[PDB]
Amino acid sequence: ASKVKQDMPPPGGYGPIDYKRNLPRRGLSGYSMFAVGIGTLLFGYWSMMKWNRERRRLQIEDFEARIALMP
Amino acid sequence: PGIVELPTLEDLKVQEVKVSSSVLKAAAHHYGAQCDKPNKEFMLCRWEEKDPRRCLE
Repeated sequence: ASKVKQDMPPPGGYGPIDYKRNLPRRGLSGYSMFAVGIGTLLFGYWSMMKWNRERRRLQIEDFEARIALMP
Repeated sequence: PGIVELPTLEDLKVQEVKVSSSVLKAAAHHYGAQCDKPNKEFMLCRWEEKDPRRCLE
């Protein structure tokens, strides 16, 4: 003869439940990304310039060794 | 059309330089600096005569 016991919601109420779309912005601006890309390209160009000039000098040296040995 | 003149096998003998390619490459710059005159004489003979039988000496 005890009290009625049934599955029921708790005293007061259940906590609020989220349902709305949540997609944060989470990114840099286009200007920053373009600037970083162009800077990387320029740095690579200058490094390649130095290395290619050094390689040209090395090729000239090897060709001169061949010229010395040819006769 | 005529016979081809060839040097005898005795005329083609000489003391041989028998070092490998790496030794020659290592010494090439100084060799071209030091032995320039006979090499240039031989190359001039070779490019003017157009015949290897005329530049043996």
